[PDB]
Amino acid sequence: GSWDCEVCLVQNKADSTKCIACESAKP
Amino acid sequence: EPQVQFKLVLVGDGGTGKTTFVKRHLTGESEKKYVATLGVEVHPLVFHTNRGPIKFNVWDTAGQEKFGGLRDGYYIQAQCAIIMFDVTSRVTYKNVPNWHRDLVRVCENIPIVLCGNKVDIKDRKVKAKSIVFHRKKNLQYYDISAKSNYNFEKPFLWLARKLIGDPNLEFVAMPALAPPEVVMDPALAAQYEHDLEVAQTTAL
Ligand SMILES: Nc1nc2c(ncn2[C@@H]2O[C@H](COP(=O)(O)OP(=O)(O)O)[C@@H](O)[C@H]2O)c(=O)[nH]1
Ligand SMILES: [Mg+2]
Ligand SMILES: [Mg+2]
Ligand SMILES: [Zn+2]
Repeated sequence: GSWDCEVCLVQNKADSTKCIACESAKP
Repeated sequence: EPQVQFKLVLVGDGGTGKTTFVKRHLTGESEKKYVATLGVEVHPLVFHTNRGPIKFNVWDTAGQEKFGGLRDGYYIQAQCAIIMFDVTSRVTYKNVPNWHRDLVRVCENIPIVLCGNKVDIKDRKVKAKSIVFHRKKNLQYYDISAKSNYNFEKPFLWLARKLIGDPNLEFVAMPALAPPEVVMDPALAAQYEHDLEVAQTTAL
C-alpha cells in the first residue's frame, strides 16, 4: 500500500505515516 | 497506466544557474510544487520518448546551498541527479567533489550527470581540458547554457536511458521551453563540442 506524497511527489511505503522526505502526513 | 516518474535532485554551488536551468521547461514551471518544510520547489518535467512520457520531478533549492550542505530530506529517495557548476567560476568546479560526496552519502550510486553551465559567456574559465571529475567517477558530462537552452535536453536523455535501461531511447520532440534570452553562437558550440572530444582522448 505505497502512497505518493501530494506535497513533494516522493513515493512512500505503506508502513510510513508521514513522508520520508518532507514530513507531510499521508491523506 | 501508472506514470513513469523519477525524483531528480539538482545540486551545485549557489549562483551556478540551477534555478534558471530548471525554469526553462515551461510546464514544469507552471505545475511546480512548493515544499514548505524543506524550502524546495519540485518541478515536474515531462519528456515524450519513443516509449512514452517520462517525468523528472526536479528538486530546486531556495538558495540554502549558499549557507551549507542541504538537509537529508532534500536528497532522500532521489533516483538521479544533476550536479551543476559555472564554467566562468573555477571555485564552483572545485566544489563539485563535495556535492558528489554529500549526494552519494545519502543516495549512493544513482545515475548522475555533471553540467558546466554558462558556456554562452565568451570569457570561459573552466575549459574541456580541465573538466575531469566525471571521467574518474563514472559520470557523464555536458556543457550547457541555461539562458540559451543549449544542450537543455542532454542530461535528461542520458539519465532516461540509464534509468530505463534502453540505450536507444529517444525524445520524440523537445519540450516547450522559454525562448533563448541570449544567443549561443553555433560556431562556438561546435568548437566546445570538439574540445570535449579532444579532452576525452587524453590519458588522465
Ligand atoms: N550568461 C548566463 N547567465 C546565467 C545562465 N544561467 C544562469 N545565469 C545567471 O546566473 C545567476 C544565478 O542564476 P541562478 O539560476 O539563480 O543560480 P542558482 O543559485 O544556482 O539557482 C543569475 O543572475 C542568472 O541570470 C546562463 O546559462 N548564462
Ligand atoms: Mg537557485
Ligand atoms: Mg512540454
Ligand atoms: Zn513529501
